[PDB]
Amino acid sequence: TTIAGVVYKDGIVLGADTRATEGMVVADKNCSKIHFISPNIYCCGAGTAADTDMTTQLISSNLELHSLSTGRLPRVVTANRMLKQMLFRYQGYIGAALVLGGVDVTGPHLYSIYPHGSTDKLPYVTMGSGSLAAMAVFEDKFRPDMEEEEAKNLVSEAIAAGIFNDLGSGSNIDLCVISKNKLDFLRPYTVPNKKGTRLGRYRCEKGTTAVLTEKITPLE
Amino acid sequence: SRGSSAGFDRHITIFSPEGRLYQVEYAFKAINQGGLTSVAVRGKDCAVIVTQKKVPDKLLDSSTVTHLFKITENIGCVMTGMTADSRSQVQRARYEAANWKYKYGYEIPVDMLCKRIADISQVYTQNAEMRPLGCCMILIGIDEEQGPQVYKCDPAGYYCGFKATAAGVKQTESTSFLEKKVKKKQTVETAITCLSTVLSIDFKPSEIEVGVVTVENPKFRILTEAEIDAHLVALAER
Amino acid sequence: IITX
Amino acid sequence: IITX
Amino acid sequence: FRNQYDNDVTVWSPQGRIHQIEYAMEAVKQGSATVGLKSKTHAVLVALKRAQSELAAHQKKILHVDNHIGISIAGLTADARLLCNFMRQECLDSRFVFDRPLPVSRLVSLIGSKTQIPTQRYGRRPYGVGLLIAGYDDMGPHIFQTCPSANYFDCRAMSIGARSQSARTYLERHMSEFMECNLNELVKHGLRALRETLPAEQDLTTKNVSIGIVGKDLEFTIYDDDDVSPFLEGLEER
Amino acid sequence: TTIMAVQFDGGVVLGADSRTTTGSYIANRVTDKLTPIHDRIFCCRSGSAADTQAVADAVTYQLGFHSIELNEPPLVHTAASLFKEMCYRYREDLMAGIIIAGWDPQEGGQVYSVPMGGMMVRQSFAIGGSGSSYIYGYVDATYREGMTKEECLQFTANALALAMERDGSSGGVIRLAAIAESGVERQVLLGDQIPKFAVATLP
Amino acid sequence: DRGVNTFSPEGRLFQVEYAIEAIKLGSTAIGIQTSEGVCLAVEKRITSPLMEPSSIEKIVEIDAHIGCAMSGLIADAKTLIDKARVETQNHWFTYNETMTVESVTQAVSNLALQFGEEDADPGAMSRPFGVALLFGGVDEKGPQLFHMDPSGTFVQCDARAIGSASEGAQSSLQEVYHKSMTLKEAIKSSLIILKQVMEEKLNATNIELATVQPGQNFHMFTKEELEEVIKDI
Amino acid sequence: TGYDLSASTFSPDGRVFQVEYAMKAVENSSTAIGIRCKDGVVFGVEKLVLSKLYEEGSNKRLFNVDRHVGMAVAGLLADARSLADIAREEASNFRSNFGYNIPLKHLADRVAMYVHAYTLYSAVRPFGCSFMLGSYSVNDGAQLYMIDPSGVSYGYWGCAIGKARQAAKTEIEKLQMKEMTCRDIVKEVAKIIYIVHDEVKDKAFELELSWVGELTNGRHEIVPKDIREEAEKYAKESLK
Amino acid sequence: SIMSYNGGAVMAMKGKNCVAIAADRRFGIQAQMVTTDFQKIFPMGDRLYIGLAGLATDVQTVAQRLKFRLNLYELKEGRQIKPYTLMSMVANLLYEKRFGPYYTEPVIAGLDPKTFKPFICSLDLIGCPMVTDDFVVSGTCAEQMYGMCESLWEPNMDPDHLFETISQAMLNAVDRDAVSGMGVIVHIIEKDKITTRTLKARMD
Amino acid sequence: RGYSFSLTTFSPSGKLVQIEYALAAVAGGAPSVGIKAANGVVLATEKKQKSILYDERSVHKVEPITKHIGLVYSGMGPDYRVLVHRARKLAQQYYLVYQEPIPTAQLVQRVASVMQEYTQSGGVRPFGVSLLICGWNEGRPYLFQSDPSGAYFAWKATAMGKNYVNGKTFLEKRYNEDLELEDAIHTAILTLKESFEGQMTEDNIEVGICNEAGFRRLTPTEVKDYLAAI
Ligand SMILES: [Cl-]
Ligand SMILES: [Cl-]
Ligand SMILES: [Cl-]
Ligand SMILES: [Cl-]
Ligand SMILES: [Cl-]
Ligand SMILES: [Cl-]
Ligand SMILES: [Cl-]
Ligand SMILES: [Cl-]
Ligand SMILES: [Cl-]
Ligand SMILES: [Cl-]
Ligand SMILES: [Cl-]
Ligand SMILES: [Cl-]
Ligand SMILES: [Cl-]
Ligand SMILES: [Cl-]
Ligand SMILES: [Cl-]
Ligand SMILES: [Cl-]
Ligand SMILES: [Cl-]
Ligand SMILES: [Cl-]
Ligand SMILES: [K+]
Ligand SMILES: [K+]
Ligand SMILES: [Mg+2]
Ligand SMILES: [Mg+2]
Repeated sequence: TTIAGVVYKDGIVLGADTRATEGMVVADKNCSKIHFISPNIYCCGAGTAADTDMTTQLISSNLELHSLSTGRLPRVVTANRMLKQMLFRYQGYIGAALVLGGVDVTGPHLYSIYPHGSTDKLPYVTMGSGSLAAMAVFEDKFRPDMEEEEAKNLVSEAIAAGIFNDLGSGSNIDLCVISKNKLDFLRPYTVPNKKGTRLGRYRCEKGTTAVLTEKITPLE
Repeated sequence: SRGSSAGFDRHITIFSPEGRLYQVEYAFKAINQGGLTSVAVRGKDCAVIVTQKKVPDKLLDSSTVTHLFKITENIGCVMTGMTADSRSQVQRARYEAANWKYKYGYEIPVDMLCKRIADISQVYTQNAEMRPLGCCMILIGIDEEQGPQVYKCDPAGYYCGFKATAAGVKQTESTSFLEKKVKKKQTVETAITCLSTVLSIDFKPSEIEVGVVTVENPKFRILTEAEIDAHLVALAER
Repeated sequence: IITX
Repeated sequence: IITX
Repeated sequence: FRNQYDNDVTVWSPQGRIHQIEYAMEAVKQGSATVGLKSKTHAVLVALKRAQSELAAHQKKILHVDNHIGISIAGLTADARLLCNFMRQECLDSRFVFDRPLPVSRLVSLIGSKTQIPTQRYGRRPYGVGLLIAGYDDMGPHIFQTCPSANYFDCRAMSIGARSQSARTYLERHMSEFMECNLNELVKHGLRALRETLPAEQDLTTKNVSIGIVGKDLEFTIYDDDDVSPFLEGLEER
Repeated sequence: TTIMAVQFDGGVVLGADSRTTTGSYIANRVTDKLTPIHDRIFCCRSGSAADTQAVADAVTYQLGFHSIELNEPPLVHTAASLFKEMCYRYREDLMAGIIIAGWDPQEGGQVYSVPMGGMMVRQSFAIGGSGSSYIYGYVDATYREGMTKEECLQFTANALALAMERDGSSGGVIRLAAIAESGVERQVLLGDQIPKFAVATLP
Repeated sequence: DRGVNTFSPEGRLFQVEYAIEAIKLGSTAIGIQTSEGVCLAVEKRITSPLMEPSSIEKIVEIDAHIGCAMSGLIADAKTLIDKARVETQNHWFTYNETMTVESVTQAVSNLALQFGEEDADPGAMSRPFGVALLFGGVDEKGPQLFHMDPSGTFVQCDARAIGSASEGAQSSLQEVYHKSMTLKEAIKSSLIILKQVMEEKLNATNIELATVQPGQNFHMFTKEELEEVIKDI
Repeated sequence: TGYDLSASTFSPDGRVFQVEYAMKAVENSSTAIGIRCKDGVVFGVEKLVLSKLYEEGSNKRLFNVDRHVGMAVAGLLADARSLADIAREEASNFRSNFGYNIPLKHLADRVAMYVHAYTLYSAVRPFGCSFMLGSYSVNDGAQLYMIDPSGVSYGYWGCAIGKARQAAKTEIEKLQMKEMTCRDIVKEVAKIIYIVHDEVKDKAFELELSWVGELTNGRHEIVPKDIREEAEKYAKESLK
Repeated sequence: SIMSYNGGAVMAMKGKNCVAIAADRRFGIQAQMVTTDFQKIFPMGDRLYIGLAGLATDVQTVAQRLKFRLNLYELKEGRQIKPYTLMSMVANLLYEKRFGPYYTEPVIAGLDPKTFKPFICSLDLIGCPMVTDDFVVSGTCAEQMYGMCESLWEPNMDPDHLFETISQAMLNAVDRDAVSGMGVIVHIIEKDKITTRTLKARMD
Repeated sequence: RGYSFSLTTFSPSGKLVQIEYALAAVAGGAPSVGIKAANGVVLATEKKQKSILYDERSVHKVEPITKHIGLVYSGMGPDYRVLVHRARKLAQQYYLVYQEPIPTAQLVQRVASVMQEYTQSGGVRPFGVSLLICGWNEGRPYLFQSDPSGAYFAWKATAMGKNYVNGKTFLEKRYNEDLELEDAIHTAILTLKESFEGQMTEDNIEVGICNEAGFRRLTPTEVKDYLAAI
């Protein structure tokens, strides 16, 4: 996994690759790592897949409760607190490494959140096995107050760096762009890897597989 | 029906035949036992709370006689009703607000704090083993989007936001005064004029307490005796 | 356990 | 883990 | 005026009384009499033992608590044992922790704390027993008195139980003599006070007197039956 | 991490480096290790980032509620005590080396160390974190009784610059804060602003 | 309506006083303590000739050296008897010695007043026990008889009757008893007294007798042994 | 009125009669007074002697609840002692958690909420006691608070509780206590107790006196025997 | 390894208006075959099946406890459960055991009971769900199965071509794994019918 | 702990009078209306908004539970807030397990089940509210009522609170099955006008609608528009 986030002039750009592994085998080629938290907050997930899925879902759900009650748009600091306090409670046994980004009444905010419950509030972050590749791109090229298309280029370049240099990362690049006026959930943003074209025909004709037993059970 | 009664519907919070809760109604009567009235009003720039300050003794340390309380740095309240009940409800509000800030990373909005206290009060209207608190809480604070806010909750667990409101012995007369005034298209001067009218007292600076929050200065502030006198003298010279 |  |  | 206020220990009456406590106190008033008194060097307990029939043995009225403390009982026996066992345990705990005797005033405070608790909780009841407590510690001899109300008293001397007012009157008459009495004189006084509680026909005998003694040179010791004979003869009066 | 705090007459100076590490990767180059607990009470954090953040959030909550109840500014010794209680009680489950420093009207400028294990001791000045090993000598030789505020800031920036030079686990920018009756003044020394001392190349 | 731990104006617990009134509805039981042992005699009170008389059990063995005679609401007695049995065996387990009669009675009596409706762990006791007990046995203090009632008060007695006719029976016991009385005399005496006070004609089926002696373990009398004693009538 | 059996039941006029009845237990009790002055707080109690068989010092109605805090009680004594234990524990826990001596106002507010909690439920009854808490320190000055069975807490310059409450107050009001020292006020406390004592209805009382101020270095202590006796004599001869 | 103790393999595969699910039939304890007709694929509805490879005890327990939850859902709701909703139900069940999980990795194959749209997914042993448009595999020979599926599967296959493909992927995959095989069973799920076949297959 | 015994019990004639008396609280509450159009649902309610001093937008009677489900009530407001909170909480519990928004009927069942608890559990009284619950799922609108007993009914149209029995007969001679939502909103507001007294503004009635797009309150300016005609 490579996930990443950037604060630009008018918002956040989040990014992620789409590979999921079981050991050193790819289980899923097009898995979605950018999670809905609220309409104005998203969260990229790296680490134990079930933990990132169940952790983001639970917090999103509690924020919907929260915002249902307050009648207000939720804040990024609230998502950050809820996540970090839960992760801290579980002492690192919930293996969720998160890039939390959104826009609220106090502007754009971006946090990285670690399995043990520490968080860092920063203008660019990366997480996952490809995070040093992605971070190298950010240190080389990030400037403050980038325009939207610059920020999107930079994030997709950072994910690509992870995709190609980390055996843990692969397949597509997904982005999410969040501003005061807009949410663009771009899945896929880029498809830099394509399965090679199938050269031979293996046309297995009917009867090729021998059958011992058959039962037809009709339905209505 | 019309004041009917079966069983223990006057002793505990079960329904009377009309579907009333006499015990809740009686908790409202307990608010007036204190003999005091409180008034709150909001404008575009600030929110104000003013209450009576009776110090019949003089062996009292009058600095400890107050019905104004800081809940957070930016939320004030005036309590009306039974004193110990009121102090308990203030402690609860402080805890709820502090706890909110710890869990969510921003200050509790005034409407939510009022709602939470109201929701807690509701439990005492449905569970038979305890009484409602015989007190009424009025909250003030600045909201970032909505402006200055005054909120009130009561022993029934009703709560609401207000342009202006009142509590205690002359609540109905204060409501009438404020209605007549707000019908047309100075917030501290309205609050102390309302209170002085309904009581017919014409105050000294040591006979009332004033608390404020402003858009400029959202920290809850209790006025000094001198600061109150400035407003009293400015009103006396029309 | 699948990882990302 | 992550230290200062 | 009474009947709805007298069944629950949690119900204050309209005169600011708790009838269940007062009723518990009657349990001790109807117990047989016991006397407690002290000198500079010793604390003595003296007790009348009620025999149910002619062939019954007489009820034990004096109980060992620790080497330095014993008690005389009046009221419900079962409550006496429960409290005596509580006292025994507090004394063992103190020796386990500190390797020294629990001071008598501290033990008595623990009784007060303990016995107060059920006087304030619904469905519980007061302890229906009063104790005279004889002890010796760094502050010398002690006679304490404990009540169903959870109050307790530090006494020069005391009597509780039936017709104990007579014993109290004797004790008041001679208390100025007590502090400088030798042990024999002090017991003689205790026995004389106890003897006042008896119908004029009746006498103190070895069947009905129990004696308890603690002091500077002497662990708490109980004298019954043939062991009281030395103290009775004796026998000043008439 | 390197952290430091110094008492002067009227206030305190606090300082930290800005490095957060996992192994020898730098997860944050511009970390802010000087966290506000109240209006005029800061803690400097070393050890586990998760632990010191969670503990600092909890003490902030405890102290804020305490302060509203009493309706007075909190004592620095009370902030230190709350840190001590939590760090001592949970010493087997926490990795946290804390300096608490600030100002209150009663005792003025104060510095308290709560090192791992959760003892508490008041000091003229305190240092902590991995990098502090490399500056014990320096601060022992340089510290003077009666330093002004500006002298305390200079002393602090020097010491941290030296530790950061040698400790792989410290580095980045120096963050300073001064706390006095009048309030809190924060600043960053970065790049050429960080005190420089020659590598001792050969004659 | 009032709680189970309410005191009366006279300073007594209503439930305990009412439980004592239940004892007067039970059959008469007699205990006598002599220097040669203690005997326990009890009216069975047969209510129908279809009822099997041996299936009424109002004297029971606590341990080899201790018997117990009961009167009142007998079902209530079971948990008290079981507690006495279990305590004596625990005492044996821990100390390798026989528990004294006094100590057994004391242990059982500490269950008295442990009822109530708001401290209450399980559904614990709601009311007192409607039972009186005579513990008769032998220990190092010699032969011994103790009485216990629903109050939790217990006491040593040279002789004692309990149940419906106990005032009358107790009167006859003060008359016949002396300190130097033999066991076989005490046996006769208690049957003489039971004969007086029973509503039914006394016989070998509608009473029970048991003894405990320094020499000999707890012993329930057989039909044949009862008939022998009944002859003198 | 009707209506008066449970602290969980309001009367139709909005009263809690069980609390009002508890207050009556306090107003049946003999009188205790507290006076705050320039440099501390003094307490005095009219301690009725119900037998000559009791020891001089039995049934104290003055307690140390922390080394810097005194407690003065009226009402049902067992309830008051239990409240003294609660106060003691609150001060003890405060020091363990926050690492300094509990401020009097905060201790008063905490114990008061404990008292208040027993005014809401059928499950428990209200405390049948009122108590004053007094302290002194160089930073916070002299402070005197009073709590009643409803759980209301206020700070006072002068205060009285028990059966001669109003009589005591009108004598206390005649003192300019703000300008007086503890060494002077003891005599005036003793004096007031003697004025309000009904020597015909209830003969024989002991005077119980305690203080906390500069002169005790912020420690709550019994007034020394020789000073008490001078105050007793001054009060006695002031009456005749 | 816990997952190799009983062995076994399941896969599912998507077609044009149909799905297939398949499983080996061996129940063994390490080297020893005990039985050659062990059920690993269980009905969860007329057109919705779950296949469970892994530790045999938990294959059965998960199937049974999932059924418990499913039957209650269907009685309480108006209706037959949707494929996606069954996945979330299984996910929830396995994640409850996050810190002591069931040792099984299910695959789900079915048609939506209203639309008849094909659905397949798998989940890891703590309930991470994984939906695909082609195929899913699970068991001791997952790499073998991936090899066969990546090379043979094509889009839009009809019931007869889908049957041949899933059968060939299973038979050849399990023939390279010591602890899977002793028979293969295949279910083809169509709108109007269920076709269940056992294959001629190596028994070594 | 609390009182452990029931406070609603059966009377000799087989009635649970505490529930009947909770129904009376509902009947004395402000009027509410629900109409199920072919393509949507409308909920409308009167605000018992006396004083000009009230901030009308500060508390709402028409509340969202989920993106697709909405509530209104008649009876005691604070009781209603308890049930709004539970409904919301229940909707999320469902969502976490099934990853599908809760069907309206399932939410109503779970909320009704809580209301049943308060007719039997120890030391409590029933809720003095009836709820009207609207929602859209399976491409189809739903309107439900849940009463203080925990009984629930599916309605095409209904009324509750003061003067409901007339409200029901007003709708009985005025709803058809083939009715559009915007027409249904008009008749919802006319139903409230039957039992009003006071003259209607947009600040003293509240309207929610529910359709394929989800549930939402109408804004004051939208209500103003419909009130032109009425
Ligand atoms: Cl945060
Ligand atoms: Cl990763
Ligand atoms: Cl007695
Ligand atoms: Cl007794
Ligand atoms: Cl008393
Ligand atoms: Cl007495
Ligand atoms: Cl760095
Ligand atoms: Cl950090
Ligand atoms: Cl906080
Ligand atoms: Cl350290
Ligand atoms: Cl350190
Ligand atoms: Cl460190
Ligand atoms: Cl009897
Ligand atoms: Cl299950
Ligand atoms: Cl389920
Ligand atoms: Cl109950
Ligand atoms: Cl809510
Ligand atoms: Cl809405
Ligand atoms: K209630
Ligand atoms: K470095
Ligand atoms: Mg840890
Ligand atoms: Mg094979």
